[PDB]
Parts: sequence; C-alpha cells; structure tokens
Amino acid sequence: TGDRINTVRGPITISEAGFTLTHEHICGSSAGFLRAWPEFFGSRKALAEKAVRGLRRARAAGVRTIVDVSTFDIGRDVSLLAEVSRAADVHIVAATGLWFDPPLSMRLRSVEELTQFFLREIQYGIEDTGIRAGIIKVATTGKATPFQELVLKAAARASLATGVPVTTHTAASQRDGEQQAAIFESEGLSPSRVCIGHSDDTDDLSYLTALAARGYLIGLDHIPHSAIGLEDNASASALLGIRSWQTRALLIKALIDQGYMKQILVSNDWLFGFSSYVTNIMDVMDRVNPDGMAFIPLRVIPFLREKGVPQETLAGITVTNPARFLSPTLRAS
Amino acid sequence: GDRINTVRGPITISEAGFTLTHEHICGSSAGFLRAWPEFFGSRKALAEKAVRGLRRARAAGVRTIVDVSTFDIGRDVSLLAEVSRAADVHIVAATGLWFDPPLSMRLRSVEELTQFFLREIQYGIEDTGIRAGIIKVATTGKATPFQELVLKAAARASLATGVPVTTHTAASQRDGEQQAAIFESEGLSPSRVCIGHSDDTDDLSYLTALAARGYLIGLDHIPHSAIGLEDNASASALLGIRSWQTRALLIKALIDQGYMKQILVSNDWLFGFSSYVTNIMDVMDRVNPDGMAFIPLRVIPFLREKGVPQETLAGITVTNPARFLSPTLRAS
Ligand SMILES: OCCc1ccccc1
Ligand SMILES: OCCc1ccccc1
Ligand SMILES: OCCc1ccccc1
Ligand code: NA
Ligand code: NA
Repeated sequence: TGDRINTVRGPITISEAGFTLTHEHICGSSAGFLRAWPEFFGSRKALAEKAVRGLRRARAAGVRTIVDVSTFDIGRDVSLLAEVSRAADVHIVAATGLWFDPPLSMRLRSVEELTQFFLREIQYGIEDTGIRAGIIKVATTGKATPFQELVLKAAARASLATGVPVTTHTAASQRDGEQQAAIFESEGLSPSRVCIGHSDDTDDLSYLTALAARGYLIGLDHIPHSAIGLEDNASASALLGIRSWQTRALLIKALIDQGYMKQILVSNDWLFGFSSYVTNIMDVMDRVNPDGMAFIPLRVIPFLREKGVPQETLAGITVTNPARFLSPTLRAS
Repeated sequence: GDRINTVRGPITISEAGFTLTHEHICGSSAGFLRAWPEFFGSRKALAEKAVRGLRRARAAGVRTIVDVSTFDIGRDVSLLAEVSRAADVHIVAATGLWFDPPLSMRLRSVEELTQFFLREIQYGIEDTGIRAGIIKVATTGKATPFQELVLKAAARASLATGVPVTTHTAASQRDGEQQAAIFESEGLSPSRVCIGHSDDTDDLSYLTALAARGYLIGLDHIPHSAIGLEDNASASALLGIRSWQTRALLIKALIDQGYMKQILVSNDWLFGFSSYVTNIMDVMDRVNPDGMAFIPLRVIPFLREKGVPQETLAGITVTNPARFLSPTLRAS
C-alpha cells in the first residue's frame, strides 16, 4: 500500500488527506474550452476567485481534500487546480481517464494507446506540468459503447500498473455498475480499486448492495442534486432529478445498515463553472444548493447523525474510506 | 481591407504572394497536442517536421499558407507562430468549428457562437493576441441542426469583420448548395465564401453553378489519392481512388468555363494527424512526398503543359487568394 497520494501541489501522506470529498470539480467543461473562451465564465480570474471562495468555505467546514474527477475531456485545467489549491489551501487530487465526450483523436485510439496516455498522466505528469493524477475517471451512460469498453479496459490496466484507483460516472438507473464491474474484472482489477459513482441516483437498493458485497466502493455523490421546486425547468430536472437530498442521503444510512459502511464514499459532485450543459445551469445549481461543496459536512453529516449514524461511522466514511481508496495499492502477486 | 492577419501579425495584401488556402500544421483535437505530444513523437519533433516541410514549400515559391484548423481540429496557435517564424512562411490562422465540437461548443446558441468567433478574429485566440484571418466550417452531407447554427454564426462573424468563410464539404453530396443557402439566408456575399474539397467530385455542373453565383471553389485535395493502396481501407476511404491528374484537370475545366477568378487551389496537407487512424500520416507522406510543395512543383507545371497561361496560373495562386483573404465588408 502506497504511503503517498499525488495532489496538484505534490505528494501528501495518507494522514494529510483528512476529510475528503471524492467526486467534485473545479470546472465542468471541455478540452481547450476554458483557455479558448474564458469569458464564458466571466473570466478565468473570476472563475478562480469563485473557486477560491468556495474551497475556503468548504475548508472552514472541515473539508481538507477534494478529488477533482475532471478528465482531459471534462476540460480539466491542472494549472487552475494548482492555483486554487494553493490559494485556498485545500488539497486537490487530479484525475486522468476519459469521460463521455472524447474528441476524435481520442476515440480512434486502441486500448493499448489509451493505456499509454493514462499512464503518462499518472506517472509522468499532466501536460508539461509534472502534476500527476491520483485517480482514473471513466464513464458509461447505459450500455457501454465499444469505445467505452476500451476506455474501461485501459483504465483497469493503468490502475493495475500504478495502484491508482478508478472512479466512474454511471446511469445508476440502468445499473451501469454491473457492466462496469464486469469489464474491470475481465482485466483482473480488484473491486476495491473501484468506486461506482452516482449511485445515489437510484433507489435500487438491490443493485447497490450486490456491488458492495463484491468489494466495490459505492459513490453516493449526488446528495445535493435536486430539481424539486424547479419542476418547470426541463434542463434542470433532467440533470438533477426530482428526488430530495434527504432521499439520496438516506441511501448512505441504508448501506451502513446493510453492513457496508467501509464501502461508501460520499460527495457533492459540485463545481464552480459548468460549460458542458445549458447556459446558466451554474446559476440554477448554485440557487439550489448555496452551500456547494460544503453541503456534505454542513447538512448531510448532521442529518445522518440525527438519524442515528454514530460519530465513528461518520468519521470512517469521510476520512478512512477515502484514504484507503486513494492510497495507491498494487495487487498482491 | 489593406491587411491580412497572420500568426506573426498583420501583413499587407501584397506580402501574401503565392498562397496555399487550405492546409494544416497539424490535424488534431482541442487540447490533444498539449496533453499527449508523444503521439507525434514529441512537440519538438512535430515542430521540426513542420519547419522542414514549410522551408521546402517556401523554396518552391510558397509565401503563405492558410491553416484552416479550428478550435476542434486542435489548432495550437503557439505552434503555428513558432513554425511560421522558424521557416519564414506566413500563416493565417482560423476560427470557426469543424465537425468534432465538444459539448461546451455543441450546446451553444447562434448568438453565443458568434461572439466566440468574433473573439478569435477581433481580439485574439486564447491569450495570444493572434487573430484569425478566416472562418472554417463544415458539413458532411445534409447539415445537422448544430452545423446550421455554426454556418449562421460564421456568416454573422464574416459580415461584421470582413474575414472570409471556407468550408469542408462532402462534395459528392453537393453540400455546397445547402451551405450557400444558409449563408445567403444571413445575407453573406458569395464572394466571401470558399466551398472546399470541391475536387472530390467529378460533377462540373454542380461546381459551375456555384461559381456562377459568385462562390469561390476550393480545389484543395489535389494530391489526395489511394491509387496503389486499394488494400488499405482506411486510406482508401480517406483519399479516394481518383488520380491527382483527374483532380487537377478540374482546375483547367473551371478555367475553360470562364471561372478562373473563382478558383482557389491547395493540398490539404499536414505534418501531424491524430484525428484519424494511427499511421495515416506515414501513409500520406508516402503517397505525396512533396507534401505542401505539391501544388507548385507538380500541379502548376501540369496545368501549364495543358495550355493554361502564365498569367492565369499567377492569378489563381496569387490574385485570388489575396482578394479572398483581404477583409471585405458588405457595401452599405
Ligand atoms: O467575498 C468574499 C467572501 C469570502 C471571504 C473569505 C473566504 C471565503 C469567502
Ligand atoms: O473500524 C470501523 C471504523 C469505520 C467506519 C466506517 C467506515 C470506515 C471505518
Ligand atoms: O485578368 C486578371 C488576371 C487573373 C487571372 C486569373 C485569376 C485572377 C486574375
Ligand atoms: Na504516480
Ligand atoms: Na481581425
């Protein structure tokens, strides 16, 4: 098990991670977008300042590290991550992998080539910065496309060679997690190296627990996502859902109750800029959840405690689980 | 418009000289080159390859090239500026959107896209101050809803700035007709537009009817041929099975029908190409070792041999590009 986690400011020891949000973003965009059209966000400086305010408030609430799951295709700008991390004094773990908007240069690649690209970002550094990714993000939106199966396979190969974990975006509704697990296992990846994300997007407790029993980490990262009260905004309802934050949060207690407290990872899946959706989605979202990344520690944790979840289980979920997941871990020979 | 914007700054119209109007330093994807430069060996190797090729094209008489790589073709203006300076060849950069826009672009309105194109033309690309001198758009058969928005924004940006629009077409499907209709619906003058990849079709009637309306016809795929590589499906699909002589003859055909002033010729070459199968670059380089120098070293002489006069060849390679590139607003 690795003693250090790579962050945008360099390696940190496992104990330095502390309370960690495992699925967040500084900015949800597209490759090259922030640099070619920063004005879409007011300005690069305005976006950085917003991110610094948010990260400082989240830090005030106890968050010590966030995992920015923005891949190349989410328009991840590591320089921006490094700048905000330093200004707000919050650890930020960067990601490699590919989401669902890969451009042609990526979509035409073989599993072997993609493996090399993920390894480059983890081992040598993203772009020419030397900033090394500490996680691999992948995704499916229903049955995987042929390209998506290749990405999952490359992600598994990169994880097996480096020990860095894999985290995913799923259509929880469709039970994407099972197909994802299938692919990963076909590559020999240990389930403990994988977090099946957006799992609170569904009430299927059956699905969730079956994956947990196999060793997978379950990502309940859309807790504050809700279009309740905005049933009239189609784009918003489509993205956020009509289930309440309490409904989603209750899934955490359910999994704990079923005996899988060690496999749960909680997050907000928040961001400070969002260009890969309708214009104005950021504003809508910020009105929905003004606490932003602080929602987890300020609302969710107290809610669960009020529901009977003990202190130690809450601490285990927010500190222990993320540390074990993030610690680079190679499969035993 | 007395000046054309290049990656090294503005040049007078006369300084453009012999110009290739549809080329690329590298055919890629947004952020690709910076994130995975080893795909091309290294950024340095790519730059060096580009400088060698531009120097050879320059030796053959090329003074300027128009790199029609848009944001989504992975245009890296810093690379363009570096190679332009090292080889001493003017390079005109482009704005616009090709056929691989990411979500952040695909979800935008015509109004939003218009401001993005204007940003690139008027103020500068990224934080470099390098201003685009052309707008590139594309369709591959009937336009998608998004492509119609892109074409409309391109026309709006062209009307406000005077910079021309150039396109990628599925020529055999007559895309230029729909493109022209959309452009015309926005009030853009056909003389501000080049319907590209026109040599991909043998339908002279389609080409002369567009010429007749005032559009520029881009015969920019001259050296593209898979003749001899039938066995290579990817190469075949990309380059076609028509010879370079057959395509070059369309230049003569258009001249013979009276449209010499509406012809733009190029090679549609590149030094790196990641937006297709791996190894396509090597295959292409074997097919056409002359690369960008193909037009001046083989096509011009071929046309001359076929009877095209000196003056017409000079007009097509110098005059036409100058007229097209000179920013021109619609009269009031
Ligand atoms: O507008 C400044 C508000 C702010 C102050 C300090 C840290 C986060 C928020
Ligand atoms: O030892 C049990 C402490 C703990 C509880 C919840 C999740 C991880 C660790
Ligand atoms: O008569 C003008 C000379 C000329 C020839 C071909 C194209 C542009 C100009
Ligand atoms: Na590493
Ligand atoms: Na300009």
